[PDB]
Amino acid sequence: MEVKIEKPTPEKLKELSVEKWPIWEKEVSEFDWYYDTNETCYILEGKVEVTTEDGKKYVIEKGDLVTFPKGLRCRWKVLEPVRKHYNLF
Repeated sequence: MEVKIEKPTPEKLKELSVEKWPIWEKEVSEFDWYYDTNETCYILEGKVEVTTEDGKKYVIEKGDLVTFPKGLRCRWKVLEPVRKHYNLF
């Protein structure tokens, strides 16, 4: 697995300028996640607790980007209004 948890700082965000990337708005719902491409997303406002079938867990809240491998299948669940940017290949 290649899932990393990091919160880009104003310095790193400059090059990671998510402002140019689309935006997603979501309420504290619950969604099933199935990967299909080396994608990258950045949190801008929200709380999500990810639990993979393999037995892993990715907690990303406010300004946090994580990587995922093609095929990754895990359940997503927002705790508070979620706003994140995208970066898919």
